Amino acid sequence: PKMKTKSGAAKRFKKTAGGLKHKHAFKSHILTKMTTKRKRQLRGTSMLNKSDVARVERSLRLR
Amino acid sequence: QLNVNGAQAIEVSERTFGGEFNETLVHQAVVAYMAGGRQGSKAQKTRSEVSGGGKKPWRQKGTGRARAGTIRSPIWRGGGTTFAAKPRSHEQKLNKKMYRAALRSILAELVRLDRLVVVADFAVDAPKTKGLVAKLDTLGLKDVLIVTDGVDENLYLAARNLAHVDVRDVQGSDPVSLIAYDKVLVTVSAVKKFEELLG
Amino acid sequence: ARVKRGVIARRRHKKILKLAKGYYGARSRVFRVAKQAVIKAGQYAYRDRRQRKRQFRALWIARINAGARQNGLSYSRLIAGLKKAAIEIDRKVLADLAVNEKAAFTAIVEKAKASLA
Amino acid sequence: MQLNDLRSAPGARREKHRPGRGIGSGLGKTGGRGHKGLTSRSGGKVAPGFEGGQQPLHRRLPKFGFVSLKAMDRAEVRTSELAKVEGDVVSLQTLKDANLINQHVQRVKVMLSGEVGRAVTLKGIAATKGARAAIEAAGGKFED
RNA sequence: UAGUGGCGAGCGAACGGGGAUUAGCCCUUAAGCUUCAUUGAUUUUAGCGGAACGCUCUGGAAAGUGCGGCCAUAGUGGGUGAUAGCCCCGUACGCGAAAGGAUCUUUGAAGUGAAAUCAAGUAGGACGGAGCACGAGAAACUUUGUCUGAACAUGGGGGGACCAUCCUCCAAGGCUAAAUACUACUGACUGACCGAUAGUGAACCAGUACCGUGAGGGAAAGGCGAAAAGAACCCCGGAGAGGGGAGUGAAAUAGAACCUGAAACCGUAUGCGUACAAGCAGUGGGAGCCUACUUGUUAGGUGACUGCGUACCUUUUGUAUAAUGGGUCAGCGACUUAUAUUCAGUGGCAAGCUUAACCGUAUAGGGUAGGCGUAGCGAAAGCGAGUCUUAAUAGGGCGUU
RNA sequence: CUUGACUGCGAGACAGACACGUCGAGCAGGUACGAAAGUAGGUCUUAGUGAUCCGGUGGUUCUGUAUGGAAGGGCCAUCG
Repeated sequence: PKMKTKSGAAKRFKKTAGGLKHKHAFKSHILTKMTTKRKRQLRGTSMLNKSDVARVERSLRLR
Repeated sequence: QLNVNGAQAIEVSERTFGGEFNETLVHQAVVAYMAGGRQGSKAQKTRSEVSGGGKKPWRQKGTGRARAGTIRSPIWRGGGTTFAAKPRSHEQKLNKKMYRAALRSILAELVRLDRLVVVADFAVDAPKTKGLVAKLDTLGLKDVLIVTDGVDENLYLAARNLAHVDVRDVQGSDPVSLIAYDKVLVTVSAVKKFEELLG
Repeated sequence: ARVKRGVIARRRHKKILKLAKGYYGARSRVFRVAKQAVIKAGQYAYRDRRQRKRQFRALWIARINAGARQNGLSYSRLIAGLKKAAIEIDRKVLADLAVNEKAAFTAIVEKAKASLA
Repeated sequence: MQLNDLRSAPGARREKHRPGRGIGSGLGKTGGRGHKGLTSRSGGKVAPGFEGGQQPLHRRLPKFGFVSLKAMDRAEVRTSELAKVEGDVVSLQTLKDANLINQHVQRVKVMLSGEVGRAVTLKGIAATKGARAAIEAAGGKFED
């Protein structure tokens, strides 16, 4: 170990064999305002977009 | 398979002797051997390490002179080397399978080019160079590598002054020194030990 | 492995300063002015390989014009015969015949007064 | 073979083009860096994650999960490599004698990912449902 | 990695493994260590012996050429008039110490260890800090500036708030070698290190000269030749400086400021051009003249006359730009190295592959701790070619020969 | 009537640098209603908004540093 991952990025992006999975934003502290359809479709664990993979796995030290 | 001076064959393996020559592999094992015998003992001084040059040589403006920050800048003739050396190592990693496969590719070409000469046993009695010159001349033989199963003491004391021969054991044989000498003498005990290691 | 570069730099200055031989002043004797002067002389030498083919093409035409008006015909009337007749003879040797073999150039300008087009 | 006659295959070694050696080398004057701005300066590096100043992904998406400390000593074997033990007993220690399982592992569950082959006895080792069937098919047995 | 962190930048364990080293003794008195005195032993402070080549050629000089030998536990050492295993000093390899030093070892001696008797203003606690990877945080554990304050083996501490039950230990007395860190100073060997603007600031009378009140800063400067054989004598000159000879040497345009002796810069000689012609100084065309040669339709020099022609770098939308930089020459001067990692090429092995420290009669071989691969999904327990969700095996995401 | 201003989702699109955003059935939990075909996952449409990190609250099957628990953490819901 002579290369330090961001500890703050490993909290966000867990790595699977399908990619780097993350949770969604807009799911905190203002939730009666939005509809139930917009709280339902952000509740899972999505995947990381192709333009985002290179910036994240330089932070998570994998490039 | 292999033939000897003393009227016999050995029936060595097709594995260790008589395989196919890979020059990309033998080049890598020779560059690896020739670099691990390099000692990286040199150093030059950086601009921090050259003696002096603490203060600025003049004020930043007004003097009509180019910007300087120390007498010991790498542009200045007193200054440090810009990428000054430190003692580093030139050792590199061969795989253990990759050294062995490169030796196994060299021995195959020593057979194929008639540069390998097998004798039944090779022992001198006296610790004397003249006694070993006189025995290599019975084989029509100079600039030789002698590879025995274990180097005995008289065979080492002879031929360690002699100008163009070496006496190695099988463990101590190496890719460069059996591609450098114009002949290699292995005994029949050596081709057994070469097949314990490589086959 | 340190390498000193005084033998390669002096042979590289001496090539560029041999190509500068014959130039006025510091253009032939100091390197910073001779390097620029040899570069410029080979830009001009490139350019004027094209203009040489133009400057002779003008000089041929001007002598053919001058040697045709001796025989009562302009340049452009002499050349005009030959989309109708066909001598297929060029400006380079018609200028050489207008000067030297003046009677064989009179025989060509009467074949062009025979075309009438 | 001579030391004077060895070279590697074409494409094995490359020239290592050096930047900034004249304007014919292709990396003349600037060495692939272009013009002004930080990327051509020395130490001219943009930090990983930095997006010009907006909220980057590692601070804009929520943190989630905990890491289980219960699974640090957990490991999985599969039925392809159960025959690599010796002595017709697959124990926790015997899976460590062959290098199938690290030390500090003390909880092994074996899944089905191939063929068993030999009749092995799995003591003190959990198996899945499709792996217990493929071991008892090949004469295996289970106890603890 | 776990943790930790304006949960930012960052900081960073432990358990468990693989090794290096190998000892534990005591407070009812010990190992161990110091000082002497001795018992053998080993080193160190200097030395001694130390093999084998002649003829020939070129040359100023032979080690080089040519031929023929020899020695070798000594053959790629240093230098000798050019390149030497056999010329010289060495080297391999043996020997050697009046007298000291040092290490190790016998076996006594005085000491010390040593604080007294198994630990009380101590453990614990409250405030405020500091440390533990841990920013006081659920904060354990350790240290303590202030204030307090125990139990006594049918005790007491820890096991990361805390409580019970287990497990494991005995704090408040100590002493302990080796494995480990470093090298101003010695010595030997070594270098894909440097070779006088380099390498130490410093090859030379260098931390000098010089600069500063001072602390402090801090240079430049190597080379005759094999041997001084360093130029007797003569001549001009001011018993000059500096030359012209003669000698010396292989060579003096090796003459001491001395090997080579480049470039800028400054000269003399010769050939051609140039005093009615305007500007990046060249290039295309091109006469005449002058040298060598041989034929002429060449080679070198000069270039009258003429067409076209506003340097270079950098920076810019754009520069002849009256925008930047450069007086010129010669040296020097800017993508490196380490460790992690990703991709490509090229190889070895292949469902496996590879070792790290370390061991090693040492680039070998051993060492597979570990790392990655063979299985994923889930936050996780877990289940596994499958979870989540909901009362819903009902409906989609991820994976899968 | 008095709840479809539903719960689980969701084929497929539109927008789109990313984070966001917009449009959209059938089975059930189950529904108001209509006596029924059926309409209803808010409002004629497009503004009425705010990431993360820290806290707060209610669940939870998850974790729970020897063990049983708790503490703390995670997940889901929601507040500042």
